[PDB]
Amino acid sequence: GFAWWAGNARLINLSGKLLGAHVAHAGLIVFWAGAMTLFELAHFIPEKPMYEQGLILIPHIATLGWGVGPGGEVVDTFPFFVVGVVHLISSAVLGFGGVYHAIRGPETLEEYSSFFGYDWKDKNKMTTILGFHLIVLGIGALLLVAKAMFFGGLYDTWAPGGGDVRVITNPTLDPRVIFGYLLKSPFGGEGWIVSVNNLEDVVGGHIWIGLICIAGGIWHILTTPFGWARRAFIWSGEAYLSYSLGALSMMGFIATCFVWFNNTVYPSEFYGPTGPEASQAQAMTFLIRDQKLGANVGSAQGPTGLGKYLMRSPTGEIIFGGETMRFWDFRGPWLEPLRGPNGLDLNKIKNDIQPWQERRAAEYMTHAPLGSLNSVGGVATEINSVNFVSPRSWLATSHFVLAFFFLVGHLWHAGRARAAAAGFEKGIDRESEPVLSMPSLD
Amino acid sequence: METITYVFIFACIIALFFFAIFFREPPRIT
Amino acid sequence: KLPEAYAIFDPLVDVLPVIPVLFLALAFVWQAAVGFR
Amino acid sequence: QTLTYDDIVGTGLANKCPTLDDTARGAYPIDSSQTYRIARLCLQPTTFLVKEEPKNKRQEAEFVPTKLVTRETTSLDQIQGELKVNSDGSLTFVEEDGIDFQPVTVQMAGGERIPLLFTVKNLVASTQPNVTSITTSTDFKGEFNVPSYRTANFLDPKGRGLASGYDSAIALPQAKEEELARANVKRFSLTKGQISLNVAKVDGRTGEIAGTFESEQLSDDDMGAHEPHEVKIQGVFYASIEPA
Amino acid sequence: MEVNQLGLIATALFVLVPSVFLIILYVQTESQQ
Amino acid sequence: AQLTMIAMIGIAGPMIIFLLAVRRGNL
Amino acid sequence: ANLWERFCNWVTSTDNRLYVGWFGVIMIPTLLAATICFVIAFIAAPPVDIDGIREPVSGSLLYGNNIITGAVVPSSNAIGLHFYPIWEAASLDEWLYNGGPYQLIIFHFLLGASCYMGRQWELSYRLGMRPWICVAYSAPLASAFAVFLIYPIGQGSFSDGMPLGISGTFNFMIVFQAEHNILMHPFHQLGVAGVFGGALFCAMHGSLVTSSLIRETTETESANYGYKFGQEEETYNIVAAHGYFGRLIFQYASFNNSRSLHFFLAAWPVVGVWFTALGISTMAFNLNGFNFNHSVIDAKGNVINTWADIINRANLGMEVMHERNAHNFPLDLA
Amino acid sequence: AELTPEVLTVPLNSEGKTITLTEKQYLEGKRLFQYACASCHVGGITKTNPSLDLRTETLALATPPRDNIEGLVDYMKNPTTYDGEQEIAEVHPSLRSADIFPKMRNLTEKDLVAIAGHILVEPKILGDKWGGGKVYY
Amino acid sequence: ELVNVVDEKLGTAYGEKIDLNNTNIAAFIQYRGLYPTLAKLIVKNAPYESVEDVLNIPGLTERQKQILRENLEHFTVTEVETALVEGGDRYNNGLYK
Ligand SMILES: CCCCCCCCCCCCCCCCCC(=O)OC[C@H](CO[C@@H]1O[C@H](CO[C@H]2O[C@H](CO)[C@H](O)[C@H](O)[C@H]2O)[C@H](O)[C@H](O)[C@H]1O)OC(=O)CCCCCCCCCCCCCCCCC
Ligand code: CLA
Ligand code: CLA
Ligand code: CLA
Ligand code: CLA
Ligand code: HEC
Ligand SMILES: CC1=C(/C=C/C(C)=C/C=C/C(C)=C/C=C/C=C(C)/C=C/C=C(C)/C=C/C2=C(C)CCCC2(C)C)C(C)(C)CCC1
Ligand SMILES: CC1=C(/C=C/C(C)=C/C=C/C(C)=C/C=C/C=C(C)/C=C/C=C(C)/C=C/C2=C(C)CCCC2(C)C)C(C)(C)CCC1
Ligand SMILES: CC1=C(/C=C/C(C)=C/C=C/C(C)=C/C=C/C=C(C)/C=C/C=C(C)/C=C/C2=C(C)CCCC2(C)C)C(C)(C)CCC1
Ligand code: OEX
Ligand SMILES: [Cl-]
Ligand SMILES: [Cl-]
Repeated sequence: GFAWWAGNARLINLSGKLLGAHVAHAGLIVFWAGAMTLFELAHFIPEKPMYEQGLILIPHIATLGWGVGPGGEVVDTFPFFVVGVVHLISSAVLGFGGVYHAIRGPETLEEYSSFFGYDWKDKNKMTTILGFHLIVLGIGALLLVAKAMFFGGLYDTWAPGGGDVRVITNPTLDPRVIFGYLLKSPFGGEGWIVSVNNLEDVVGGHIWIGLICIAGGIWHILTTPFGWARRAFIWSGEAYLSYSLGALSMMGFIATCFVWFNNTVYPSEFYGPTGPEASQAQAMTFLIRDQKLGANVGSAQGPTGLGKYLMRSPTGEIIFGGETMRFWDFRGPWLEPLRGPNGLDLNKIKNDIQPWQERRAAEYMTHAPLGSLNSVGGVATEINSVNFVSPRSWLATSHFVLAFFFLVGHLWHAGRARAAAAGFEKGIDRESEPVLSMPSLD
Repeated sequence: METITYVFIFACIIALFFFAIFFREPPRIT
Repeated sequence: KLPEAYAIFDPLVDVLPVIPVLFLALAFVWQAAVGFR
Repeated sequence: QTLTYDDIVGTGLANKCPTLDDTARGAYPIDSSQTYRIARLCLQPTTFLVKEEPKNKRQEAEFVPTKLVTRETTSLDQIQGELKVNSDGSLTFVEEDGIDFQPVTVQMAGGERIPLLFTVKNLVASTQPNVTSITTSTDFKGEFNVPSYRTANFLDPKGRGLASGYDSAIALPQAKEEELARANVKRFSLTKGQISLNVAKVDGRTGEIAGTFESEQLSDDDMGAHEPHEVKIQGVFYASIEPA
Repeated sequence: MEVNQLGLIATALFVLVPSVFLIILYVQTESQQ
Repeated sequence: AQLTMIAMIGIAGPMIIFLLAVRRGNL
Repeated sequence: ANLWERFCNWVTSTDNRLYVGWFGVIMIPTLLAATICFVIAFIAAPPVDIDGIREPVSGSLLYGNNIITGAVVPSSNAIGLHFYPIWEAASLDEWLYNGGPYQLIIFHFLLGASCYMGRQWELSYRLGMRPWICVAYSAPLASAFAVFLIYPIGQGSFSDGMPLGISGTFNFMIVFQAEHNILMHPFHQLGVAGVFGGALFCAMHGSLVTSSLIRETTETESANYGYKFGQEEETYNIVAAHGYFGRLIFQYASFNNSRSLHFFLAAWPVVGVWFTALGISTMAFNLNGFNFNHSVIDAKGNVINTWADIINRANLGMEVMHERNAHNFPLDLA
Repeated sequence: AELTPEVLTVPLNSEGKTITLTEKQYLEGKRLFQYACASCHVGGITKTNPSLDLRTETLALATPPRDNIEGLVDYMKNPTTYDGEQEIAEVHPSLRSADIFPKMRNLTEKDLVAIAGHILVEPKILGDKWGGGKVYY
Repeated sequence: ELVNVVDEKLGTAYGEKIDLNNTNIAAFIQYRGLYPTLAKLIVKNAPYESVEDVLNIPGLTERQKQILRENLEHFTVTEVETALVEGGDRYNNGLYK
C-alpha cells in the first residue's frame, strides 16, 4: 500500500525483483568507477601534481603502487586505463543481470529455489547470507595483502629518498599493535585508527581483518542467533537496512577524518597536503626564509612573548609557533628529519634543512586545502586566478554529507521498523489509544 | 550589584520552571 | 590523456561519468509515463 | 642508549633537562691554551616565587609560592655560547644563541596571575678566579637581559600598541586623555636579572655538568601599564662542554 | 564596574510592577471558584 | 561536439519508454 | 518481582511525570554535569587563554561581564584537539586558565542532547506513536554538533569552536564570514530559506487556523475556551481556510489535506536546517562560499567591482583584525 | 578603455628597444602565468616571500634588471637572488630545474616571452593592485 | 615623560633613510644590489657609530665595498631603539603585504 514516492518499498517481499534492484545498482557503482577513471585519465596531465587536477580515483590506484615510481612521479598511465576499462566493461554484466532479474526473472525466488530464496524473518537463512558476504569481504581484505606482499607492493610516502613503491615483507602481526590502534583515544595526538602511519601496520591489520571476517562468516553460516540476540533485535528487512545505514554512517564519518588527517594511506604527493601539514609548512617556510637572512629563530621572541618561530607544546616538545601551535601532532616525511627526542632540533634546523624540504614546504603552503565552491584556491578573501580545491576537501565534505544523511536514514528506518514490528506505524487505533488507558500524570 | 541582579533573575526563571512543570494546571479530557 | 588508439573517444569519455545521473531522471520519465502509480 | 621522539612525545619529558648520574663527582680540567664552548645549556625551573607587597615600609615583604598555570612549557634549552678563560683564571660564559626565553604565568593566592618572561638572554656568567678545573663546588654568577614580555607589535584589547595600534582610547572620544596616558602610551622595558649556577655533578670523561640555579628578575609590566613584581626562580641545569 | 546606578531600580521595577499585576489577577481568579 | 554523444545517450532512455508505451508493454 | 526487572520497569515506566528511559539514564547525568559546570563557570570562572597566546579573555560575570558579553570561553589553542579533562591538569587553577570547563560542558552536552533525541524515539515507542519527531530534532542537534565539534575538528582546535555566550556567538559568526564567506555559500542560503520560510509558514498556519475557528464563545470570553482538551471534533473549518487561501493565491496553491499540510510544515525548516548544519560542517573542511572576487573586468582588464567585491572589502576588515596578536605568518590557513 | 598596442608595448631589453605584444600573446601569457606561477605569485605578490613582488619598479631594481623581456626570460631559465649573487634554481621554478619543477618541462621559448610580457603589461592595466596585495583587492 | 619611542623615532633620520642600527631588513630592497646578501651582513654587524663604519665589515669584496659607497647617502645611523631591534624584529617585523 505504498505511494509512488515510496515505490521501492513495494519490493520488500519480492526477493527476485529486489535482487535485480541490488545487482543493477551495483552495476551503477562499477560503471561510475570505470567511467570516472577514464574521464580522469583523459584529462590527466603528467607534469602537474594530481591534486591540481581534480583527481580522486587515480590517487587511489597510484596508492596501490600502479603507475608511479619514486617521489610519486607518474611513470606509466596504462594501469589506470586498465582499471577503468575493466570496471566499465564489468558494469554491463551487472546491468544485464540486474535488469533481467528486475523485469523478466522470477518475481519471487522462494519458489524457483530454496537456496536463493529467503524470508526476512528466517534468522538462520539471514545469518547464512551474512556469513557468505563476510567471507567475500575477508577475501577482499586479503587481496590488499596479496598486492602489498606478492604483487608489487604499495606506494610508501615514508620510503627513504622521497617516497616509492615498496614490497611489504614483514607486516605487523602483533595484536598489541594492531588492536592497540582500536583502543587509542580519538582526540589530538592519538587519533584512534586514523593515526596509522606505516604500511606494515596497514597490511597486518588487513591480515587480521581478513581472518576475522572469514572466521565470522564460517561462524554465521554454522550458527543461529542465541536467545539474548533474538530478544534484542527487530527481525525484518527494514530493520536490517536500518542496521546497515547506521554502520555506513559510522564508516563515512571515519573516512572523512581519514582523508583529512592521514597522509600515509592518502599520500600528500597525490592528495595534496593536509590542513595541518600546510599550516606547518607555512611556519617552516618563513623559518627558512628568515634564517637565511640571519634571524636566530630559536631566540626570536614574538609579539605575545611566545617564540615567533618555535615554542613548546603543553608537554614541552619544541614545535612551530604562531597559530599552527594547534597542529604540532602533525607528522610528515618532509619534516621528521628535523625532529629530535625533544621535538624540533635547533641544530638540525640551523644546519641540515635541504632544498627538497624547502621546496616541499613552499609547495604545501601554497596548496593548503582551502578554496571556494567555484574552485578559487586560497582563503575566502583571495582574488580569482588559481583554480584549485584540494582533493582532501572534496573527499571530506562529500563523505561528511553522505554520512550525515545515512544517520538520518538509520533513524528513519530504525524507528519505522520498530513501529511496524509492533503494529502502529500507520497511526493510533482510535478505539485502542494507549494513552487513553493510562492514568493521568497529574 | 549588577552580578547579584543577573543571577537573581536567572534563579527566578529556574524556580518558575519548577512550578510550571510540577504545579501546572492539569490537562483534563472532554 | 587516453592511449592514442582510443583518442577517437575523448568526447564520449567526457560524457560517460554523468550517465548514472540519467538513470535517476529516467525513473521519473517512466513514472510520468504510467501516471505516478 | 637514549630515547626517540615517539618514546618522549606527550610524557612531559621533553620539558626536562638531562640529568647526570649521582656517581658523577669528577672534575673537568681547563687549559687556558684551549678554547671551549657550552654546546648545550639546559635550565629547568621547578619553583617560581613572587615577592608580596606589605602596605607599609617597615616590615618588608616575603617571597611567596605560586602555582604554574601554563604547563610544561617552561625550560630553556639548546643554549650555546663561548666559555672563555680570563687573565685571572676565572671562566666566563657568554650566551650566544638558543631557546633562551619562555613566557610563564604563575598564580598567587587570591587568584592574581603573574606573567613573566623567564629568560637568560645575553647571559654573561663568570666563576671565581683560578678555576683550572670545573668541580662540584664551582659556582657561576652572572647577569642577563629581560626584555618586555610583549614585543612592540602587541595590541591591547582596545587596539592600542607601541609599533602598531591606536594612540588613544577611541571608545571615549571626548574623555580627558591625561588620566588615560599610562594605558594609552605603551613602553618597552628592558631590565636586568641575576643568576647563580651551582655545579653539583661533573662527568669528567664527557664534559657534562649539572646542578642547581637560582635566578632573580622582574615580571611583566604590561608595556608600562602597571608596576612589575619581583620573581625568584629555582631549578636545575645541565650543560655540555666542548673544546672549540 | 562603573554601571548606571539607576539600572538597579529600573530593573527592579521592570520586574516587580508587571509581575505583581499578573499575580493580582491570578489570585482573584482562583478565589472566584 | 561532446553535445552530439550526450544527445544520442540522453535520448536512449526516453526512447525505451516510448517504444514500450506504444507497443503497450509491461511498464 | 526480581530487582533488575523492577528497575527496568521503573526506567521505562510511562507513568513517571518525566519519562526516564534507557536514553535518559545517560542523558540525565551528562546534562546535569554540563548544566552545573556551565552555570558556575558563567558566574565565576576566571579569564581563559582562548587563543593560546597568554592573552586571557574574561568571560564570567564576576570578572566584569554582563549577560550579553559573558561567555564560557573555548579551550586554549595550545591544546588544539587534545582531550583536556580535569585529571590531566596539574591543578584546577591550570585547568581554568586553559579553558577546561568548555570541554567538559560541550562533551557532556553533546552526549546528553544525543540521548535527548533517542529519548524522543523511545517514548514514542512506549506510547504507540509514530517515531519520527526525533528526526525533526536531528536538525538542531546536527547544528550544535557542527559548531561545537565538527568545525573544531576540521580547523584543528576547540579554540575555534563556538563560545558559550551571546557576544561570543557573534564573534564566531563574524570570523566565520571572513574565513569562509558563509553568506555566499548555498547551504547557508538554504538555511535562511528554511528559517525565514519556517517563520512564514508558522505565521501562515497559525493565522489560517485562527481565521477559521468555529464560533463557540461570546465576545466577553477568550475564543480559546471554545476548544476542550481531547474533544473529538476539529475546532476550525479547514474548508473555509482553504476557500480563503486558495482565493488569496489560486486554488491549487492551497492545501486541503491536513496531513500533507502538516508534513510540509515539518519538512521545510528541518530540511533547510539540515543544509545549514551541513554548510558549517563542510566549511569545517574549507570548502567555502562562492568567490566572485574580481570576476568582472573590462575590455582593457580593469576590475569592475560588483557587490561581491564590496562583501570582500568587509571580509578583509574582519580578517585582518581578528585575533590580532595570534598570527606571525601571512596566511591564516586555519 | 581597451587593450591597445600602446599598453601592449613593453621593454625588450635594458637598451630601450621595445616590443609590441599581440592580444593573443598577452592572453597566452596570462593563461601560462596562471598555470605555472600564480600559486605563488597571484596578483603580482610572492606568497612565500612577500618582501619581493612583481611590480615593475621592484624588477627594475633587481640585479640583472628584470623589468624587460630579456631579463625576465633569463630569470625563468636561471633565477638569481635579487642582488644577482646566488643562483636559486633549486628552490625556484626555472628551465634549469624543470626536473624538480615539472610544470616547466613543456614551456617553449615563445611561452616564456608571453609570460614575461604578461608580467610587464599587467601593472599598466591594474596599477597599484598589481603587487600591492589585499589592501587593493 | 610618557612618549611613544617609535613615533619619536619617525622624527629622526630614521623616518627619512635606512637606519643601519634599527630599520628592518626589507627596506634594503629599495636600492639596487643590497638585498639579500649585503643587507644580511649589515644587520648582523650592527650597531654602527657612523654610516662610514659599514665599509669596515670584514669580508667585503671590492664589488660589495663599491655598492655600499654608491648607497651611503641613503643610509643614516641613530641610537639603537630596543623596541625596534628586540624580538628579531629587524629580520621579520610582522609586516608582509
Ligand atoms: C535536579 C535533579 C535532581 C537532583 C540532582 C542532585 C544535584 C546535586 C548538585 C551538586 C552540586 C555540585 C557543585 C559542584 C562544585 C564543584 C566544586 C569543586 O570543584 O570543588 C572541589 C574542590 C575545589 O578545589 C580547589 O579549587 C581551587 C580553584 O580555584 C579557583 O577558584 C577560586 C574561587 O573559589 C579562585 O577564583 C581561584 O583564584 C581560582 O583559581 C584551587 O585550585 C584549590 O587548589 C582546589 O583545592 O576540591 C578540593 O580542593 C577538595 C580536595 C583537595 C585536597 C587536595 C588533595 C587532592 C585530593 C584529591 C581529591 C579527590 C577528589 C575526589 C572527587 C570526588 C568526586 C565524587
Ligand atoms: C537505482 C535505482 C533504482 C532501481 C535499481 C529500481 C528498481 C526497481 N524499481 Mg524503483 N524507483 C527508483 C529507483 C530505482 N528503482 C526511484 C528513483 C523511484 C522514484 C520515481 C522509484 C519508484 C518506483 C516505483 C513507483 C516502483 C518501482 C519498482 C521497481 C522494480 C520494478 C520496476 C519495473 O518493472 O519497471 C518497468 C519499467 C520498464 C519496463 C521501463 C524500462 C526500465 C529499464 C530497466 C531501463 C533500463 C535501461 C538500461 C539502459 C538498460 C541496459 C541494458 C543492458 C545492461 C543490456 C525494480 C526492481 C516497482 C516495483 O516495486 O514493482 C513492484 C514500482 O512499482 N520503483
Ligand atoms: C549476487 C548476485 C546474483 C545472485 C544472488 C543471482 C541469483 C540467481 N540468478 Mg542471477 N545473475 C547475476 C547475479 C546474481 N544472480 C548477474 C551478475 C547476471 C548477469 C551475468 C545474472 C544473470 C542470470 C541469468 C541469465 C539467470 C540468472 C538466474 C539466477 C538464479 C540461479 C543461478 C544459478 O543456478 O547459477 C548457479 C551457479 C553458477 C552458474 C556458477 C556461476 C559462478 C560465478 C559466475 C562466479 C563468480 C563471479 C565473480 C564474483 C566475479 C569476479 C570479478 C571479475 C569482474 C574480475 C538465482 C536466483 C537464472 C534464473 O533466475 O532463472 C529463472 C537465470 O536464468 N541470473
Ligand atoms: C557485518 C558484520 C557482522 C554483523 C552484522 C554481525 C551480526 C551478528 N553477530 Mg557476528 N561476527 C562477525 C561479524 C558480524 N556479525 C565477525 C567477523 C565475527 C567474528 C569475530 C562475529 C562473531 C560473532 C559471535 C561470536 C557472535 C555474533 C553474534 C551476532 C549477532 C548479535 C550481534 C550483536 O548483538 O552485536 C551487538 C554488539 C554487542 C552487544 C557488543 C558490543 C561490543 C563492541 C566491541 C563494543 C564497542 C562499541 C564502540 C562504541 C565502537 C568502537 C569499537 C571499539 C572496539 C574500538 C548478529 C546476528 C552473536 C550470535 O547470536 O551468534 C550466533 C554471537 O554470539 N557474531
Ligand atoms: C542503502 C540506502 C537506502 C535504501 C536501500 C533505502 C530504501 C528505502 N527507503 Mg530510505 N533513506 C535513506 C537510505 C536508504 N533508503 C537515507 C540515507 C535517508 C535519509 C535521507 C532515507 C530516508 C527515507 C524516507 C524519508 C523514506 C524512505 C523510504 C524508503 C523506501 C522507499 C524509497 C523510495 O521509493 O524512494 C524513491 C525515490 C525518490 C522519491 C527519489 C528521491 C530523490 C532524492 C531525495 C533527491 C536526490 C538528488 C541528489 C541529492 C542529487 C541532486 C543534485 C542536483 C541535480 C541538484 C525504501 C525501503 C520511505 C519509507 O519509509 O518506506 C518504507 C520514506 O518515506 N527513506
Ligand atoms: C613558489 C613555489 C613560486 C612559484 C611557483 C614561482 N615563484 Fe617566482 N618567486 C618565488 C620566490 C620565493 C621568489 C623570491 C626569490 C628570492 O629569494 O629572491 C620569487 C621571485 C620571483 C621573481 C623576481 C621578483 C623580483 O625580483 O622582484 C620573478 C620575476 C619570479 N619569481 C617569477 C616567477 C615566474 C615567471 C613564475 C612562473 C614560471 C614563478 N615565479 C613561479 C616563488 C615562486
Ligand atoms: C531496473 C530499473 C531501473 C534501473 C536500471 C539500472 C540501474 C540499469 C543499469 C544498467 C547498467 C549498469 C548498464 C551498463 C552498461 C554498460 C555498457 C553497455 C558498457 C559498454 C562499454 C563499452 C562499449 C566500452 C567501450 C570502450 C572501451 C572498451 C575502451 C575504452 C573506450 C570505450 C569507453 C569506448 C530504473 C531506475 C531506470 C527504472 C526502473 C527499473
Ligand atoms: C584494517 C586495519 C587495521 C585494523 C583494524 C581492525 C582490527 C578493526 C576492528 C574493528 C572492530 C572490532 C570493530 C568493532 C565494532 C563494534 C561495534 C561497531 C558495535 C556496535 C554495537 C552496537 C551497535 C550495539 C547496539 C545495541 C546495544 C548497545 C544494546 C542492545 C541493542 C543493540 C544490539 C542495538 C589497523 C587499524 C590496525 C590498521 C589499518 C588497517
Ligand atoms: C543514579 C541514577 C540516576 C540518577 C542520576 C543522577 C541524578 C546523577 C546526577 C549527576 C550530577 C548531579 C552531576 C554533577 C556533575 C557536576 C559537575 C561535574 C560539575 C563540575 C564543576 C566544575 C568542575 C566547576 C569548577 C569551577 C569553575 C568552573 C569556576 C569557578 C571555580 C570552580 C572550581 C568551582 C538515573 C535517574 C539517571 C537513573 C539511573 C540511576
Ligand atoms: O583562532 Mn580562532 O580563528 Ca580559524 O583562522 Mn586562524 O584560527 Mn584563529 O585565525 Mn582565523
Ligand atoms: Cl577575534
Ligand atoms: Cl601564524
